[PDB]
Amino acid sequence: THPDISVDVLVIGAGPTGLGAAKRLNQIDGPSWMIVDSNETPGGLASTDVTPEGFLYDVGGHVIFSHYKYFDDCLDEALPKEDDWYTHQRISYVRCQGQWVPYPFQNNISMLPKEEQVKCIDGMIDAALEARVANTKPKTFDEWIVRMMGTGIADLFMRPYNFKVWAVPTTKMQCAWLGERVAAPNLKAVTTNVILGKTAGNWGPNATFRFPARGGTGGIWIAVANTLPKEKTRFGEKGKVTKVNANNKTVTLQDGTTIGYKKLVSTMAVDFLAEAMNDQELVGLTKQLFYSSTHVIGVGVRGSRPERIGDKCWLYFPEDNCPFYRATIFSNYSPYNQPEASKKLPTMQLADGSRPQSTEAKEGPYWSIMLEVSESSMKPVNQETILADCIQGLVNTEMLKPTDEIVSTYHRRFDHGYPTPTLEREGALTQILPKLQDKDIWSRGRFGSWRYEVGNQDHSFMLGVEAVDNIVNGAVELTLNYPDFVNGRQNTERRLVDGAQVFAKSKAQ
Amino acid sequence: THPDISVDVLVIGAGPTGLGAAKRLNQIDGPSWMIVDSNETPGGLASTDVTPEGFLYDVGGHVIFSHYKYFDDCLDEALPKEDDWYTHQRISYVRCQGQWVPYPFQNNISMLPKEEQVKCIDGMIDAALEARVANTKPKTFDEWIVRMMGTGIADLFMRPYNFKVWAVPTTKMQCAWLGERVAAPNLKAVTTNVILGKTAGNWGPNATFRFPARGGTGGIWIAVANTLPKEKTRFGEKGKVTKVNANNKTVTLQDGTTIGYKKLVSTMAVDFLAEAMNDQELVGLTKQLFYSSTHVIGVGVRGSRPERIGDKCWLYFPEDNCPFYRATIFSNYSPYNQPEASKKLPTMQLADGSRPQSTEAKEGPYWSIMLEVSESSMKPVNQETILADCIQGLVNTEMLKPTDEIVSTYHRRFDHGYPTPTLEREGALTQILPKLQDKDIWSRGRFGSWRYEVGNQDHSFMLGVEAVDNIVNGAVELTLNYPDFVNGRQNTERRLVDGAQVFAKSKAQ
Amino acid sequence: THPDISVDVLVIGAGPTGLGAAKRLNQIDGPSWMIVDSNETPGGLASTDVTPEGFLYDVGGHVIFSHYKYFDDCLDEALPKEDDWYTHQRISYVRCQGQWVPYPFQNNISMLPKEEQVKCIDGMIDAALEARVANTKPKTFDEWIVRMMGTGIADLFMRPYNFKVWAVPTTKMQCAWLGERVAAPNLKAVTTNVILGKTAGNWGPNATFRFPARGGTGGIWIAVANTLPKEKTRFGEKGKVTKVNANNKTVTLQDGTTIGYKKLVSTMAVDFLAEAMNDQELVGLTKQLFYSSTHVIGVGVRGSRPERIGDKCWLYFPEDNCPFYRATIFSNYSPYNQPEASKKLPTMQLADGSRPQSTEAKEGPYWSIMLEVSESSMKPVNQETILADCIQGLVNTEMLKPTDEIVSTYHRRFDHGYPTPTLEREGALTQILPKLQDKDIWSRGRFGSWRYEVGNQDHSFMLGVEAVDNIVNGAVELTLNYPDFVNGRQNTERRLVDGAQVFAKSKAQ
Amino acid sequence: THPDISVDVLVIGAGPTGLGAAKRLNQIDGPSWMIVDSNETPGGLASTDVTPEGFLYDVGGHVIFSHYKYFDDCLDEALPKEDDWYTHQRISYVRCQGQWVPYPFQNNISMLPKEEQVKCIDGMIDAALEARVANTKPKTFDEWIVRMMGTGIADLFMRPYNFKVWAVPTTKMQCAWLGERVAAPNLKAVTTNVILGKTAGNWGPNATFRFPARGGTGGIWIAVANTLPKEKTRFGEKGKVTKVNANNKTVTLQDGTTIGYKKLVSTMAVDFLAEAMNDQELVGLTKQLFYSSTHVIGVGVRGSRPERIGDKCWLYFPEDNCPFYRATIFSNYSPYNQPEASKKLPTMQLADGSRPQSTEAKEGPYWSIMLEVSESSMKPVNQETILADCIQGLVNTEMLKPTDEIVSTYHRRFDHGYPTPTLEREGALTQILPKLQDKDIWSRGRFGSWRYEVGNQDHSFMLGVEAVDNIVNGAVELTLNYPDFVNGRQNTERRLVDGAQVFAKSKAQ
Ligand SMILES: [Cl-]
Ligand SMILES: [Cl-]
Ligand SMILES: [Cl-]
Ligand SMILES: [Cl-]
Repeated sequence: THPDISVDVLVIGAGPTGLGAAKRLNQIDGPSWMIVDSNETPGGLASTDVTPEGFLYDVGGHVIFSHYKYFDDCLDEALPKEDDWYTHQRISYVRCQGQWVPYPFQNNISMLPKEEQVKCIDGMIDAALEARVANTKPKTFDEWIVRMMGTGIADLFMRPYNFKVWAVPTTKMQCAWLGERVAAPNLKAVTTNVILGKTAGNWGPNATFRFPARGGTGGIWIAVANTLPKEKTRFGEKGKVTKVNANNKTVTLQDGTTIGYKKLVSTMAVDFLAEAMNDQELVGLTKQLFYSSTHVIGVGVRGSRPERIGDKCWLYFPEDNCPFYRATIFSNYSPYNQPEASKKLPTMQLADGSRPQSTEAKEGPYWSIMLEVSESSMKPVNQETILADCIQGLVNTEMLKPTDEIVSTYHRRFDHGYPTPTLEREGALTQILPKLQDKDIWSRGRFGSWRYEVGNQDHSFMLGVEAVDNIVNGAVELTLNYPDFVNGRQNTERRLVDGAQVFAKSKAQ
Repeated sequence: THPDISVDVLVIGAGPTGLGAAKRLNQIDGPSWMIVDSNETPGGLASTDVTPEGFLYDVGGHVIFSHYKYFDDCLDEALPKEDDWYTHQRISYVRCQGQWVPYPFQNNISMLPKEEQVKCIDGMIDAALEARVANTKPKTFDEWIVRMMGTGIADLFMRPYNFKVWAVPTTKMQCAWLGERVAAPNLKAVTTNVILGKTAGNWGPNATFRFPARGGTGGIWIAVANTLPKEKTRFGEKGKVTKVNANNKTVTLQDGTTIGYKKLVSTMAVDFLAEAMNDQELVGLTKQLFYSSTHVIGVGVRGSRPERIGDKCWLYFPEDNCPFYRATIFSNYSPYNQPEASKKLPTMQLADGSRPQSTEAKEGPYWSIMLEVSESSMKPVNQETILADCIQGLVNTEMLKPTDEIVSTYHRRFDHGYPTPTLEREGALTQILPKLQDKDIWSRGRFGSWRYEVGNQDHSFMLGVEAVDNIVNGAVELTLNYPDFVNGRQNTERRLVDGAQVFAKSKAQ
Repeated sequence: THPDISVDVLVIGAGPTGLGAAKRLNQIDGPSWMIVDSNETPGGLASTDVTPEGFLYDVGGHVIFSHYKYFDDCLDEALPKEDDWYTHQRISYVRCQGQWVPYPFQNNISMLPKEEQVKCIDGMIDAALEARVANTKPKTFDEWIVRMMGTGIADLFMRPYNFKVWAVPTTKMQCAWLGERVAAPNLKAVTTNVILGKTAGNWGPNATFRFPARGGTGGIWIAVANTLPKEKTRFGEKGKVTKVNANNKTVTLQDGTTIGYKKLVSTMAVDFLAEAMNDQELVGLTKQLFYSSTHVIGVGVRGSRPERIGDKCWLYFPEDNCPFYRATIFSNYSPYNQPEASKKLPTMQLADGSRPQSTEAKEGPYWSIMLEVSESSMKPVNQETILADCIQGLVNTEMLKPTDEIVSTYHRRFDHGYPTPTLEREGALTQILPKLQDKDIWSRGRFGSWRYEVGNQDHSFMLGVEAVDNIVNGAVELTLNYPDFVNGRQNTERRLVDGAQVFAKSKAQ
Repeated sequence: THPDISVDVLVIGAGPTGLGAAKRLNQIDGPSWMIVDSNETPGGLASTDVTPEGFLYDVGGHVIFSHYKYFDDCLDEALPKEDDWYTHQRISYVRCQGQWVPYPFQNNISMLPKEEQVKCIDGMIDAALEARVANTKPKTFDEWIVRMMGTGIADLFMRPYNFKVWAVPTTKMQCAWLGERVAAPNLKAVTTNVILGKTAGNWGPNATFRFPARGGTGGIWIAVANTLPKEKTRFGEKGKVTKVNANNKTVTLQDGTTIGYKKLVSTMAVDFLAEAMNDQELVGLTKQLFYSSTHVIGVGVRGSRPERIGDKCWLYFPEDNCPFYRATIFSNYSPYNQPEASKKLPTMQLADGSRPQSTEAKEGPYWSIMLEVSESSMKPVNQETILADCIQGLVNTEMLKPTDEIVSTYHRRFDHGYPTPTLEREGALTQILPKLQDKDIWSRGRFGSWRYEVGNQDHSFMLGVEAVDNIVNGAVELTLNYPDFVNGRQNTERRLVDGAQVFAKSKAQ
């Protein structure tokens, strides 16, 4: 008894990873393939939401910066017109003691009060002298910090902030992931800037970036999926996978439709995957992994963009006068993230939480803020108060004046938000992934392969591409196994049009 | 006016590199392609010669050990029968003061005289204490040695030997190439073995290897080429390339035949390539590169294999009592490298270089030795005395008794022998290679891309494979740009039968 | 009501320290003075005992080596004849696994079995690499060892031996005292000797020494005291101090005699001193100090000196096959330490502990051995079995053959044997000593000032001298406060005849 | 034929050293003794001069701070009245780029311009990282500096200043003398003060000091000598030593008087001593020593003490806009160093070097400045222009306004000023001193024993004391042989009234 549908390569999930697989499969045009997703709209965590008032809110204000030329080719193909994109310079600060400290914090001590300046440069002189002599290697995130930064910067910013975002103490996670995330402060450069009162905030791959004019990031993946053959897609309740039988290589959908495959590329959360396989063993293994939930909070406000805010992009909040670890001036990314000035909206409340003087609709214009709050078994949150708490914090930090008029509110909780790089991670992955591989299953993605080091949109897209390239042309999966390798180079070899296609075209003629 | 022949991808040279290109082109079966070589017999430097007496002699006694599963697949395909191959354990020693010191030398100080033992462990204690504190990096080969080994091992073996083989002083070459060539001695392990009088010679990828039963290594590449479509090859005076016009992408052969190409894979020496292009600039660049010539000397001798020699494979000779830097007991690799016992041969001379007592042709059996002597502008040799000199050295080292009967002699000089890893190398390559790339020319191979780190047979084969995989499927050329990456891992992803081929068969059916 | 006797400077105790005080007082001939001791025979711990059979036994076989020229002057004065002294070369070994390892142990690894050789040179390479980089300081004896020697030499000899002698673990004592006691092994020198199989045993101030012909060391201090004016001494039950009243500066003897003083030099144990003062506070302070008791065991044996023993002086026994930590071939120091060959003595028992064949007395000659066994609250001993145990150990170590005839036995327990350099020591001394100083009381000596670093006979003698020189001419007490200073130099300034005397005798005439 | 005079101990020179010898000789009252000097007024380099206008000028503005309680006793005895002494807090600065940098310079980088601040903290971070790893020792003064300070502070202040004072480059002197002279900057403390803009100038034994009310320092040694028995002194042309016959221990004075001695204490310059002995050998040895001459310049000026100067004591001048290396506000030490306000004096010239408008005698009050200029064969000076040059420099540094009225000028050149701690010094001393010792000659003092480390007034006094204490009571000469020992402790043992005298007094009664 055959299955209803049979293909060479089946792709579960239409996030950036699944779509990466589809794109290369479609470019190659060899093996038969199909892609499914439980949602009518492709995009996954990189999709966009909208309030009844007309305010767009991503899942933490995503920003596009690419390590791969192939990733660029697909974006250019889906959104080829100049006015589809905005190019921005990164403006980021850290809130510490009534001060905006330029990112990255550890490179701009010259912007702290004199007292803290002293405590930071002292712990940093200590660390520099020991690091001159050490020959072992840091084993925890906390160790890495102390050795690279000093106990001063650690107690002032690093320790408190990272718990506020990762939802676990720095002592409980590894330090092999931060190659391109955490800057390592140079003693000379930092004290030279303290003496001269200068800043240095060009560090990182974030320095410059771009953002889609309309639809947010979610609009990118809708455009990208539109380049695929409709008949090879299956999005919605009709494409929801509820069972995976690795032994006879068949998938069962929600409606009972069965699909047979030779190779499986699964981009759903690995822990859900194991559950869908009824594989008691893999379940016991996945439960050894750790993740944190993400609360996204959106606030629409009336008025021209205050100068107290200016051209700021995103901001970190280590202190405990607010529940969120970051805030984004979303309205700065594109004028289409919020209604036009001519649209009339009523005031729901003032920043201080009281009612408005007038229950009528008035003109704008408007600007928008979005916040993020982390949660775990080590850091619970109260959903029915988190929204109000976030607004209070906006006042306590002077983001909003108590009299500022709030026009729109937004709150959503994403269960799987961050793949936590705990100490136990690699212990579980080096078992889980190979075991799945032996069943011809390539589990890839942010929660497919569970590796933050390489868990951005471009990374995920390429995890899908390379998985397919591995199944078809026997390419090595560099992104999955060698983060530091891909992240440290310009990946310019693989293109949306390779020689294989050019030589096929010149043949057909 | 069109060219006589036109193909998508043209491959110049049928050495291991050229044949690697052909093999993957043929496996993919997409773009049109052709391969040419100036010699009727494919194999290049990995080919075999024969004396009128029936003695086989490689080009320095080559040995097969593979980093790539794909390389294995092709070898298994060409020589699929068990009795086509012999598997050997590496037996190698170094001649120092009437002693056979187990390879690698620096790990077996426990086998030197007491006096030298002391001078070696002293310089090695010094180096170990400084290396505990250094934070810079060695810039020359000589520095690397002193830092990793000590001044004792350097003056006793490293310095004198390396000049004897590389044909230039250690102070004039870099140290980025030796990752898998030069062992780094551990202080504890070495002194622990000096106290206990033990050996340690398992180090390196040479430990175990295999060798073809018939035809030497040259037989492998003849078998491999036989798997290609004859009509797509052109070997002999008819396939010799005498002109390359990069501007209009045409090659001109010896007979005047012209070939047009879209992509060019050239495996000939890069300096000859530049000359064939009449590109004055590239010529001036190539001349900045450095290489050494190789003299191969073969000696056939009568008698059962002496016990003074036993199951020895190859031997290094640092001292100055002989001109050669290495010697191979070729007759140990396969019984088919020399005549059978029943064959009758006359004696040409005795080891001491005097006439034999009998000129009459007698039976055997026989064994065989081959030697290597390096040459450069920094180390000239006398061709008309080198043969005699080599034999004398065989006596001075007690390899041959002065009365041993010599049945066959062999001598040949290969101009391009070693690609010298000088200090100036990367300065020239980072210009030459990219400039050729801009003309759609992939120059690859031992003297195609000129990188010893990755200049073995398997390496070369894969430089050709990956070049093609780059032109067609946009794969990254890992071997060419990341020697330490490929050399440190098991490259098991790329096979002779990939999914693209598996799927295409199940589709035809 | 005046005291029966009144002097400027009173000296309690006629040990080497007390006698040092007396000697300088007598040389200066200024202030009035008197010296008392509870024993008819002066000498203290440096006195000698005798068995009814005619065997001399010191208190652990003392050996004379001087840091001070002044100490030499007094010895030359008391024993001026060439034949009063024997000069010896130090012959010392350590018993480890059926081997005699030349002193010092850590400098002669070349004399251990091959297996232990490896374990010792490994821990020593580790230590040498860390010591290259450390910048802190060792805080315990155990730390000092590990850092200077390695964990190999520590577990094999250092740790077990030191507990066997000090009667407390190495982890519970400081490391400021070992400057001239514990050798610091040089990595180069030690491995150079392991390769060549050489020894190095010239280290220390013990290398060469002398020993008195008659009476043992006790004979020296009897001769020295004989140079003092009899009327200023008071030795015996008549000189025993039973009460010290610091407030009104009076001492009360056993017979009720009272002595008044201006300055007091007390050489008795500081803890007994505090008790004699009825000073509740000082008592509580002294009890914070730590000491170990010493068991001295003497064995006289018949026969010419075996060659298994030869010219050996003293030997250390780290292993647990015997209770003693050291043994001395006392009969080697002087022919007068035991009876002459012509003396007839009966056999008491054989080494194996069995009855003798005959009771009748027979000639000699004889040789002698003395042993030392430590005791503390951390290491109890059984007095009524220790003698037998010691003999058994002499058999287990092959010092005596089970059939060797024992002629004389000796056993005595000295309560205050070693001033233990615990971690708490300096904490108590820096309080006790100054508090006594404020009452014009100079407490000096092995148990007077309780500092092993400077607790040899010459040290003690000079503690007395310098105390008097401090009271009279305001000299600094270098020996008491700066052990490393005096021990590292040739103290040649102070003589038995200073300019004062030579200038006063040229005055009279 | 006997000498005219005979004593046990003869002391040549009545400087602080000679007088120290006399004082202890007189206190002991044993051996006979006598002290001679070529000058009617005792004091040596520690004496005071006076201008016809009534201005006192020392030999570089001397300042009293004591390491020895014995030194205090003698000063208290000679000047026992409270109002004989003034107690001062040290106020010292360094002139660098129109800035007064608090002493010590290296500890107050926080007071330099921003540009120099950076160059100093950079070289200091380098040095701190290397010093973390070094295990050798600095061999030259220059090395010591670079290692302890950095190349920044070295080029800015250390190198140029030290040549200006020592009269030789820093590369030509040793670094064993600076223990209590040159501060070693702590990286943390210095950057902590740069961030906070604080100062730290409590370092050194100079922090607090005292100064005699009248007569300058010269008044101290006149008072001290007045405590000696006149008949045992011989000061003036009658006490000038012109010949020393070590062989028959006799000294010949200027008038022909001969003195016989048993022990000789010579405080004159060791090179002059050798000359007076006619000892060709010692002469050749002394000439291997190095010294620099000192020019003292005194300037008296009219007016109330400007505020531009305030309570400043002494100031260093590294820059090249003036010839002097230091300046002292002598009028701040005591109101008796210059005339009273009521005294009338004519103006000799204005600071700018031009005539005054008035050849007229007017009132005061007045203040005083004295300068020091070094000279050697490596740094010549022009005597007939140095006075003018010094005044010009006072203007260029803004010490004096060009219009300031000069009332008194003073200039004198002292040939032997500084005992240069060259590299060759200890090579010569370890020969010269012992050779003299073998002739019963204690050569002590600034130029007697030639050791700057211990060349202050208190040091010199004690060199004399200890020399006598050595000759008489056999005390060790700690000061002469162990600078770091005496300088690092409180020498409280030796008093002007020792027990020998207390006991001798209670006996006479
Ligand atoms: Cl690949
Ligand atoms: Cl074969
Ligand atoms: Cl690739
Ligand atoms: Cl002394």
